[PDB]
Amino acid sequence: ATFEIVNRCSYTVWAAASKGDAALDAGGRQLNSGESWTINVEPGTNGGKIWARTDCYFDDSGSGICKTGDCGGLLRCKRFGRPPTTLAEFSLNQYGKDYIDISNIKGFNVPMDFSPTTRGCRGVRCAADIVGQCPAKLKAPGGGCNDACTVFQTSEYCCTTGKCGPTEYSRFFKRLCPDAFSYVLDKPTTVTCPGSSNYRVTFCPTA
Repeated sequence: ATFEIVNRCSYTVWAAASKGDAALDAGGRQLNSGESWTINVEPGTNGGKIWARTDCYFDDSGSGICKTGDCGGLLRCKRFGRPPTTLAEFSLNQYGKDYIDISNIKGFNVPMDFSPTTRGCRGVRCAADIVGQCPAKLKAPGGGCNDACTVFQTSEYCCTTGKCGPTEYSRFFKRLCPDAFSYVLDKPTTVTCPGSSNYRVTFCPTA
């Protein structure tokens, strides 16, 4: 399956793609403002994620650091990135269907639209200004807006015991972006698409 990753932001981002234990495609690449990078993700990929990273520096071997989303200092991500990171999430060819969603469970750094480019389902979007409206105690000095599990490390925010409810913090994400997961046990906003669909992830989809 192809995912075209498009940076509509006015700033550079470094796209990253991983299923947690491996890169997807090259795993990572710089996208200047306006650039598009098309990756191929193997069918049957379960638990895939794509995200943006900001204010990165990499040396000639592709080692360095990003202020949001850093995946162990690599340009070419093989693991998930350091919060805060708005997440495009997908599981492909799961008993004949694709599942896609956006999640704010690991915080928010960059607005995002995640849409199929092929027929038979709708896209999801979290493009509100969550960084600018971020509650004081969630603001990441590094840039972006942390989820409350990252900041406070409690069973309630992290949903460790599997029994959590919504919180003042999760309700901020859900209000800014009703169509993204705001906490682990949020009512799902996962979209079911045809097996083997193709996709576009757009950073900063709106003005």
